[PDB]
Amino acid sequence: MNITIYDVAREANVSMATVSRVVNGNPNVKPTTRKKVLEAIERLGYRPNAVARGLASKKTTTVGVIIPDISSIFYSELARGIEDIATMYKYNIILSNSDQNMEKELHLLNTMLGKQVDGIVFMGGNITDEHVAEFKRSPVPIVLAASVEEQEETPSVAIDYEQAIYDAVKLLVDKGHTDIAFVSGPMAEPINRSKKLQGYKRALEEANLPFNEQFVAEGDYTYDSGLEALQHLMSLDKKPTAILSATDEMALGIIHAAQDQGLSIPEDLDIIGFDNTRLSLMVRPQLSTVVQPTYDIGAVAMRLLTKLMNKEPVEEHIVELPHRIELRKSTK
Amino acid sequence: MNITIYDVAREANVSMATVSRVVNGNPNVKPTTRKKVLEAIERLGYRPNAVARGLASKKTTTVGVIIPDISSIFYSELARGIEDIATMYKYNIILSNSDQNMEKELHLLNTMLGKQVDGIVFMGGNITDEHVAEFKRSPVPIVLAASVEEQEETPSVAIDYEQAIYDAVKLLVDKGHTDIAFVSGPMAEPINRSKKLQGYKRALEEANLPFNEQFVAEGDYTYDSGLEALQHLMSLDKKPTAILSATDEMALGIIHAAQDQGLSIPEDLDIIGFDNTRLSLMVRPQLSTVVQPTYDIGAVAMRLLTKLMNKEPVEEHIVELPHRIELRKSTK
Amino acid sequence: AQKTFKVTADSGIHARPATVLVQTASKYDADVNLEYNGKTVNLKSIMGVMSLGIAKGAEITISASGADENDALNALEETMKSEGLGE
Amino acid sequence: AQKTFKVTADSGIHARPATVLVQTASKYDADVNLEYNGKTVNLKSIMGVMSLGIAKGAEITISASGADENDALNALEETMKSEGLGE
DNA sequence: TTGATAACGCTTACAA
DNA sequence: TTGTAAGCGTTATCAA
Repeated sequence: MNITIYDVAREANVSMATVSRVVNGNPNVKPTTRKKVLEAIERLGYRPNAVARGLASKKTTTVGVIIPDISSIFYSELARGIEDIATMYKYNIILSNSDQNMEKELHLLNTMLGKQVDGIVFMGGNITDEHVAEFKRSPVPIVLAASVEEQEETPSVAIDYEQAIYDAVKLLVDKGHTDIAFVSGPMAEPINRSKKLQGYKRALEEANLPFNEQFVAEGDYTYDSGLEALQHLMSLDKKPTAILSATDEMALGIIHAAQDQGLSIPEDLDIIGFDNTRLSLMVRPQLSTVVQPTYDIGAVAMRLLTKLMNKEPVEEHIVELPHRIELRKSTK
Repeated sequence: MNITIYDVAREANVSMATVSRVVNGNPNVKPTTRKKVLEAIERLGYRPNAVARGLASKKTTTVGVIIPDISSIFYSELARGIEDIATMYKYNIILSNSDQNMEKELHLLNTMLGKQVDGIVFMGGNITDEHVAEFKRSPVPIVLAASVEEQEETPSVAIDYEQAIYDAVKLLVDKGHTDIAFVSGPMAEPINRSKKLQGYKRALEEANLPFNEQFVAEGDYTYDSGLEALQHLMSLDKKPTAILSATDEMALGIIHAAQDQGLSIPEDLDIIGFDNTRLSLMVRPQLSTVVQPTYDIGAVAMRLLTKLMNKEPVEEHIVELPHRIELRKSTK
Repeated sequence: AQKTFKVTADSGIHARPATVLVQTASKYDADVNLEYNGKTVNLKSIMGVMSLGIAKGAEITISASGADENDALNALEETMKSEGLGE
Repeated sequence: AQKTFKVTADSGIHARPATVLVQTASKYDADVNLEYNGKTVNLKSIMGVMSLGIAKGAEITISASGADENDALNALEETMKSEGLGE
């Protein structure tokens, strides 16, 4: 049974009211009184009950984070940013996994809003209108991170994926490649279908190259899918000379699946991954990837949320951080 | 004033108690009523406030989680285990990184106790007599996860690191090896200095093989510290024939580093990693490793905490989960 | 009820998959157990199932007795192969 | 006061280090700024610093102008070399 | 500067 | 079945 501000007020012949003022460093408190109750608290080892405070102040200095799978090398990186900038601004966090399950996502949202979070950072592969509905119904700000929202209604922080895949695809053409394949993530998700797959087709038709509906493999972000993807693209009568994966993890599957088939990277084929995760530095040959400031994305987003929670004016709720490419040994 | 349990009552023409019973699914509501109120709830857009629930009930259905760094391939996986068993038991989690900074740890502990968590799961690398003292005088139950505590008087769940290394070194010894090295983790943390290392030194003594200082390399969990450990060992006049890494990440550094010096794993060097993470598989050759049910650690730890939060009896506060070596191709 | 399988899953009976198996058995009234070459634990207990360390190439015996002790054994068998665990 | 550095960092001004540089510029009352490629942003603002996209190679220019614009610029240099972000 | 005293939103005996 | 009312620990509004 923790000690309340009443025990303190007792141990200092003062009223709960002044203890409260002393705990929040209220100016109008005679220095004699402040230090009297101050030391009093310490003598009692008084730790203020944040829930009780949360009821009265209607503010819990805690934001809720909804993420698909924190065990992921990508998301956990984003979680670090969100978490660092959060602590910076004295904000606690409630992290919950959704696994890209709509039911769970909207449920987590209800749950967090229920515990009175002062804000939310949302990450998901498929934001539907049903989401936007619930989002717009949130009493507290909501910021998206590394996610794609066709509706463009919720403030989000990320990078132009379509542009990114484009820059990559073109770069391969500038080096000669004519038959460039694409290994994507579940097409069910907009980020693959509407953003990455597009930036890929665009670079082609804009490079007069013919779209080959067989150079498009639909992996599932898994290392095995990317492993099973190269085994496929190397069967058709016409096989690619360069492959661009939507994520580094799939990339390794591609590198290896090929190495196991005899062909050696980059000699025979040229590979480019996406995200630039430590996975792309722990591979032989070192993987070239489309860079993405994963931590920055998480950190800029949480910083933006803080600006929205403090109710301070903000320009363009939809931010876009810059992206680049880092070629290594996986490309001649 | 904005849609509280009171407003719902006025609407369904009932008392606050019945609105509270219907909301909690208490089986004592005349169907025609439980319905009348669910109606009101809908029409009013009512959402129960958990904070107020917390104040009243004396618990918040959320636990605390102090992790050194969630962007770690290891700790993150251990986090997904905790989070999944918490959802199982209708519990939320408050995540926060400690970076192993004692100051931060003890502080997070105090914050979370402040936020009135119903329990905490702790993961650190250096539990001092003070940490122990702090834990012992906590209002709510505390449970360590995959951590080492010399004074072993705080419930915890993990594996026997001294035995796991021993088993791994023995295995290699039985394969006829005689000059076995050990690339460890920071000797600061006991897990490395007092467990993994001793497991290593013991296997050698029980084999009558002399201890060779030069065969003990101190990495820092960094894939790169892995590459460097190899270089140093393959730099000695008396090189090792097999190397045991205290971590897979370091092991891949070992494989690739030696792979670059021209050596041919496993033919020229037997390598064995530790953790059996997703990386173990995503390496060529496939990395043989000591399996540690990381996820299970995070899950059995949270499951243990639920028992303790529910003030129920428990057999043994210290729990050791089993381990096993999984040989791949990184070993003859 | 009763049934003996053979863990075919590489990771064995661990992680999420093990979790799912323990939840299923949890929703049925009848008592559910898991016997691994000798020791026997409560399939409705996360600690029990994960303490056996049941790795691939092992044989276990899932038993159920009580009310829904039938639908129980059936649902588990489904989960077993559904989650890609045992045969 | 102001000083120019040349981003030696392999990842440039990003990730944690970036966050560290910003938290340091905030420990001082002075008005710390950071210009790069013809654009100046507050060095205490995570959004500005990380929006520039400073990569390895480029050169920045840390500003300052206040009762402690000195102790600050110095402190800024400390971190600028501690994590290895230019010089 | 202080100190009574309502809110805050909901759980829970204790009653009816 | 359903209503009454006493908390739970802090903040916040008014007077002193």
